[PDB]
Amino acid sequence: AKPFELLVSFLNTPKYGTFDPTPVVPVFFPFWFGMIVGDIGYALLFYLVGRWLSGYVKRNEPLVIDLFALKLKPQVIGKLVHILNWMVFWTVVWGVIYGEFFGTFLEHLGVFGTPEHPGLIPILIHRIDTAKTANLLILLSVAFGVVLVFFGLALRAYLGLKHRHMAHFWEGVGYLGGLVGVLALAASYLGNLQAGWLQGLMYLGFGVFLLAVLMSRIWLMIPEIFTQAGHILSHIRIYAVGAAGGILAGLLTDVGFALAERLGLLGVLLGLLVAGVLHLLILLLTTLGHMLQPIRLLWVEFFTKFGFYEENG
Amino acid sequence: GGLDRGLIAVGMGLAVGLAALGTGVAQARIGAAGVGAIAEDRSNFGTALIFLLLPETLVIFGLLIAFILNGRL
Amino acid sequence: GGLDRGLIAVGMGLAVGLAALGTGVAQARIGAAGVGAIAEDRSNFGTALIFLLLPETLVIFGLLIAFILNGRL
Amino acid sequence: GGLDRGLIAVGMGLAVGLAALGTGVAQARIGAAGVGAIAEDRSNFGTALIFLLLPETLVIFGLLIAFILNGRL
Amino acid sequence: GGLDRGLIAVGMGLAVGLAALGTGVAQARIGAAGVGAIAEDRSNFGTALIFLLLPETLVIFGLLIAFILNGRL
Amino acid sequence: GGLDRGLIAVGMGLAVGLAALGTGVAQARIGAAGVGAIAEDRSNFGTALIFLLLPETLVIFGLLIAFILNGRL
Amino acid sequence: GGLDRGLIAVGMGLAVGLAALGTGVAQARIGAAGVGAIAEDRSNFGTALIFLLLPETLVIFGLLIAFILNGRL
Amino acid sequence: GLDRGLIAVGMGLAVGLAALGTGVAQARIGAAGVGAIAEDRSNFGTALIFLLLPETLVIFGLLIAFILNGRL
Amino acid sequence: SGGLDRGLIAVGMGLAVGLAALGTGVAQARIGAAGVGAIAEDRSNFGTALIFLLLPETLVIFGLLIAFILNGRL
Amino acid sequence: GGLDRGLIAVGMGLAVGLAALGTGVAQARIGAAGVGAIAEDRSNFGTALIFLLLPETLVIFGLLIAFILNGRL
Amino acid sequence: GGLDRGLIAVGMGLAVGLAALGTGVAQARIGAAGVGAIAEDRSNFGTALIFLLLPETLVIFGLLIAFILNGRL
Amino acid sequence: GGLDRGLIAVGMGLAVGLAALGTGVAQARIGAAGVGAIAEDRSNFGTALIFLLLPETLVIFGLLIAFILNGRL
Amino acid sequence: GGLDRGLIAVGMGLAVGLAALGTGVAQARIGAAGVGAIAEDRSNFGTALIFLLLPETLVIFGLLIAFILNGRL
Repeated sequence: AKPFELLVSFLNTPKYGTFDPTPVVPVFFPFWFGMIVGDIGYALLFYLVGRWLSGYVKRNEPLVIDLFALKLKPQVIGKLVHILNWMVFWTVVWGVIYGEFFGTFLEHLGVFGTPEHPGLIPILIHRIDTAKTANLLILLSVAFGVVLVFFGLALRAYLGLKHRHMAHFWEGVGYLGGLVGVLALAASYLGNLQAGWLQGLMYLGFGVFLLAVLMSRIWLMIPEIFTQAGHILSHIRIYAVGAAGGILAGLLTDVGFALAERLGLLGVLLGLLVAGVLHLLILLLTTLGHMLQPIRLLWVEFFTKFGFYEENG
Repeated sequence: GGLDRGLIAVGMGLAVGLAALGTGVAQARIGAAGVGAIAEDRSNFGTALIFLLLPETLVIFGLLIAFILNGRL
Repeated sequence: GGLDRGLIAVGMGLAVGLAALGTGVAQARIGAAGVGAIAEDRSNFGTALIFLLLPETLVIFGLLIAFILNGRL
Repeated sequence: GGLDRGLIAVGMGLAVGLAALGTGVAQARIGAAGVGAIAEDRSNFGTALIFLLLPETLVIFGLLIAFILNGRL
Repeated sequence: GGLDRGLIAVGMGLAVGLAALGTGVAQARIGAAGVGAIAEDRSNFGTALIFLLLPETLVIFGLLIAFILNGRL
Repeated sequence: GGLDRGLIAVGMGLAVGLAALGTGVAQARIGAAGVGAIAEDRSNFGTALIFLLLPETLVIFGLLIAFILNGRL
Repeated sequence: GGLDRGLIAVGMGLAVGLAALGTGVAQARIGAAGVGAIAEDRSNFGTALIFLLLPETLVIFGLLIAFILNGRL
Repeated sequence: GLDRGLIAVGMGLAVGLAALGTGVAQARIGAAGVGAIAEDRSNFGTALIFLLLPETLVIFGLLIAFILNGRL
Repeated sequence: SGGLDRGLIAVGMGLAVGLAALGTGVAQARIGAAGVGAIAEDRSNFGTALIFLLLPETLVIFGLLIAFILNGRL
Repeated sequence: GGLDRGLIAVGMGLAVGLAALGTGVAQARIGAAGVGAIAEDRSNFGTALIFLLLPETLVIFGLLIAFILNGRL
Repeated sequence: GGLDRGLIAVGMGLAVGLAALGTGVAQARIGAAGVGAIAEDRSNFGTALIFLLLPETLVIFGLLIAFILNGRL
Repeated sequence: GGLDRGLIAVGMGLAVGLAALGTGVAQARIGAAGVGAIAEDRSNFGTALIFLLLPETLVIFGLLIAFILNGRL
Repeated sequence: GGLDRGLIAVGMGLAVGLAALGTGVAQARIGAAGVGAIAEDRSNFGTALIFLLLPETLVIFGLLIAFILNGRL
């Protein structure tokens, strides 16, 4: 579980007292990376790439590069292989709890059942019924975002409890008060519109927010609650990225099917090759941003509150 | 009926697009100065990061109004 | 009679979008000046922050007009 | 005919929106100059802030027009 | 009875907003020169402020045509 | 017929607003040059004002167009 | 029959507005050059005036087209 | 009657865009020329023809507007 | 009735995605222009520039998100 | 009957207007370079004039397509 | 009968106008440096000239598509 | 229901064209510095290439929305 | 039915027009860099050409969507 600290190390180092930073990234980052990347065909390609790097890790072989001046290969490749073949598990399990990826020409070839293809067991999600399923998973994603911010505020509160400059712990519980207040306000406006138990929630949130103000006249504290509000919302991109990738794969599959149905006596031979090369060329640029997004999300969202600023220890 | 749906969709699209455009217009010059500052200001990359990530609240608020009127759908 | 609702919605969208674009245009110059200054102006960091955060009020104005004529809805 | 008030809604939306556009494009260059001026102008911070806050008259006029139009509604 | 009202309102708002945008564009360059001038030209503060206040005659025209359209409204 | 008065009203609004920002962008660079020129141009401010009042031709022409049309209504 | 008239009038307004905008830009750049040119251009004052004066012909063309459209009305 | 207003706004838009393009050209042309004049007093005669060149665009625009009015 | 609604929401989502694309393109323009200018000595900082180039990618995301939800409405 | 006439006319009008705008944008840079060259390129005057002349070929297409569309009427 | 012809006409006009605008923007930037290049690069004149001829590839598409939907009419 | 087909077609066209404009704006500032760098940077040619390669995905996104709306025929 | 194909023609024309605009905007400063380069970079002429041909691939997407929408027609 230890070697995941490579990403944490070269920024997070700080002036001691902090406890949390290391175990959080292996339990979160590969999960959401896999949720983003639902293509099993891409996942097996990445597994083969890990196999390719395993052929170099056995020897010393720093292997250099002409362009990017990479030299620091020898032993960090081992832990990089460890993290990638840890995350391939999450992406392959996400690819099977998600919709199918390749070959499933559901018009004629239903590899796994559906109401449009009677027979074997139906698929759970297809992203044609996006009216309901997308709404539910969006609620799931924003729930994950808000609970992550909750855990961050909780650990900030725990730090404030031990350290006797606990005046900042008071503003820390003020953060949670503002969050529960705006949650009550959202449930009032675009929620189910009831206000029975919501009235107590808004009462307690607003009250504890004013008591947080009562600690001291912090001018910087009153605008930043808006930034905190956007922070839980920023997590929503994780569905849109994977939906874009899924629609890309689906439209490539439909194009291949259309080519292989009409000119099928010859269209299959060219179609398989063109589908493969198109998928690979799309992959080679889109996957960089795909993998860069969630680690940026985790950094800017989680570390920004407690451990980022202490001048690197 | 369906005309109202299309019109409020136009409202959503205009709001989100123009909010994104304003945020990008800010971010372009902010990061253009910031990355040039990085080369010798290696210490100041933290301030550069927060300056660059600050103006995202604009598109946040645009998304907020889009989604509340999408609730009013 | 619901046809006016889409009109007021597109009004929401255009108003907030133009407001966001204008404040982004402002912040583009302001923060770029600030990050350039911030090397020597490490003491004046708080001044840079208040200068860049000043134009944000336009989003507030757009939000309030959108909210009031949405409560009209 | 309820369609009348949607048009006044979009009209006040346009008015407030490009009023915000005007105040943003006004404030951008003057504040970019002022923030750089601060390095010696720590005495002149009062002048810098009053030049920066001067353009807001345009959007207060715009919101006045929007308010009287809403009152006409 | 209501059809004319909305068109009058949207024309009024468009006109006053465009006037506001024009004054913003002018005041951008005017203040960009003036703020840089003032730092030693604090003696010329009087002429700087009157030059900055000069372009407002066109939004005066915009608000007067807004008033006459409101009177017709 | 009243809606046609709305059409001619919005035509007036477009005319006066476009003339307004045309005049603003006209005055912008000229005034920016003049304000910087002031310090040496203490004798030349008389002709600086003269050249600065040239752009007002556009707004007076636009307003007389609006005036003759609102006479026509 | 008035549906024709409003369209013609808004055509005139659009034409004069774009003419004013273009002449505003054209006057702007040459005036910005000339004002800075003045300090040594004490002799070249007459040439500066005619150079600044010449772009108004576009405004003249816009005026004549608007007036002949009004005569058609 | 709608055709008359539509052709009117069309010709107004045409001449407006033509005027705008000529203004954009003439701005930089005059900006170069006037700055040149400081030594180019002898060269003024060659300078003025460059200023006179963009007029053809609004000439085309106005003749198109005239033929549209003749169709009216 | 269904003809108007579907086409109108389609053109709305097209507006949204197009404007978002324009904004992120404008951002990425100057960001990468500065990056390739700095890359001469930034052979060590090439990856550092890369993360700056990928930050404006977020602007597309909300656009096609709302496009997807409007398509799901269709 | 009247529907097609105005539509074809506004289409050809916007076509020729956009073409004129594009060639004006071209000439703005072209002549600015050429005149500055002329100060020593008095010999190369004829060589400069061809670059002024060549952008007109695009509005040749605009006038051609306008005449063709007129013949379609 | 008329709606189709008018709509395809305005489509043709819009397409060709935007093509002319794009090629003008391209030609401005290339020829501005090209003219200054030619004066010393008189030998490189033919080499520099082809870059001016390069942007025409898009307006030839813009005219051929206009031809093809005119044939579709 | 023929209106739906035309509206979704113009939506596809708008999305594709706007995405193309954005990625062209990006590629301009990329390659403008890339080509100038490539004189010294003959070794760094591959490094220059990927910077042009990145913004192309905007075309892919526009083509995606165009093709799904195409399938909605 | 005719209005439908007119609408799809408008969409096609808008798509290709914006695509041409984008590729022209890119090719503008790309060629501007290339012609400056070619003076000493006569050897690097092919490297300039491969750079310039890349944005030309941008407009073919609008070309193909226009072709497939014509096939729909």
